Amino acid sequence: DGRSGEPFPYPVTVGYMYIMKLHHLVDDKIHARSTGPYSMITQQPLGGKAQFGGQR
Amino acid sequence: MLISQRPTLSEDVLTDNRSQFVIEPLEPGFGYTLGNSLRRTLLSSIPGAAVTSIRIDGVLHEFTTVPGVKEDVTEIILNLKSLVVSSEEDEPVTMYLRKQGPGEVTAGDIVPPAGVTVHNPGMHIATLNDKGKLEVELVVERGRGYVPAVQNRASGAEIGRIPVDSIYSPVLKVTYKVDATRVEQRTDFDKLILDVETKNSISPRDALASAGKTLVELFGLARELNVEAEGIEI
RNA sequence: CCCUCGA
DNA sequence: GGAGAGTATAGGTCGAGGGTGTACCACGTCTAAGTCGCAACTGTTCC
DNA sequence: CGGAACAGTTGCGACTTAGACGTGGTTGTGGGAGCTGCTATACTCTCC
Repeated sequence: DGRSGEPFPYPVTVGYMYIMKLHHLVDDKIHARSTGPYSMITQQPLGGKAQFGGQR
Repeated sequence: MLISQRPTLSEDVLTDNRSQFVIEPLEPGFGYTLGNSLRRTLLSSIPGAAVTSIRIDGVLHEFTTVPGVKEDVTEIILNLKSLVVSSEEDEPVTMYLRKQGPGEVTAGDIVPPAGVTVHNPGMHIATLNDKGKLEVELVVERGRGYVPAVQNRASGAEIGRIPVDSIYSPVLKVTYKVDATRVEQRTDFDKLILDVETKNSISPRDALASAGKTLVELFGLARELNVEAEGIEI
C-alpha cells in the first residue's frame, strides 16, 4: 500500500493490459452557463456547448 | 527546494484521556507520509509499565475457578491487564496483593514497592466471600507496545505462574484521517487528523510530543548521512 | 431536420 | 342493418460533432448604382 | 453663461445613365420519382 506502506494481505492479479484513450474527454464535455444567448424564435436559451447554451 | 506554507498543529481535548490533533495545511500527499508512521509510533514507540505474569495462590494445574472468589481465573486476568501502572526500575519488580474475609478487592489494596505507581486504585479486581482469601503476586516490567502472552512464557517458568498479555503502551487507541484543505487555487492539500486516547498515565499531548521526538531522531539517522543535503524547509 | 456517435 | 376495410392514432430521455443549385433568345423595361446643386442645417464668434 | 451675424456640412432632391432583368412570342417530338421492409389498436365509413 503506497499510503500506509503495509503490504496488502492477499496476492492481487497484476499484469499488462492494452488500454486506449477514447475520444470522450472532459475538456469537450464540461460546460456551464449563468446567462447567455437566447433563441429569437422561442425566446428560450440556446443549446449545445458550442453556442454557450443551457441544459434542457 | 521551495518553502511551503508552515503547517500548524492544533488540539481539541475531548476528555482527560482523549484528544484530537490536526496538522494543516500539508503539501498534497504528506498527510499519508506522516499518518501511519505517527500512528504506529504513538502505539509502539512509547515506553510504559505493565503486568507480565501473575501468581495466584491456590491455582496450579487447572485454571478455572478460585474457591471463595466470584470471578474465575481468566476474568481476574482481564481485570489485571487493565491495571494502570508506572515503574522507574527498568528491571522486573514483583508486587503482592492479599485480602481476606468478605469484601471487594480493588487495585487500591495493592501494596506498591518503591518506584511503582498504581494510577487506578478504585479499579475492581475481585470480590470475596467470608471463606475465601485472595493471595496473588504480580510481576510488572517496562516495555513498548503490546507483547502477547506466549512471548512472556519463561523457559524455566515456575509452576503456577500464569503469563498474560502485556500492554506497555500508555496510549490505548489511535486512528488517523487525511482530509483535503484548500490553499489558494489548490483544494487537494492534505489535513491530518489524529484521534488519540491514552491511559491516565500520560496525556495525549505528551504522547504526541514523545512520538515526535523519537521520530525526529529516527529520520535524523538519515539526515546525518549528509548535513549539506538540501531539502524542504518551512 | 437528417447523418453518426455517448449513457 | 350489420360486417369488413380503410383510416386514424401511438411508438424513451438527455448530450457531442457534421451537413448541397441542368434547361430559349433577343430584346426593351425597369432599376441599381450614382455625381452634382441649393436649401436646410449644423457650428463658431462675438457684444 | 443670451440673441444675432457669419460661415463650414450633411443631406435631401433632382436627373442622367449601363446593365441586370424580366418580358414577348412561343408551332415536327414530348406522361415523375420513388417505393412500400414497421407493429399494434380503435373506429368510422362504405360496400353489401
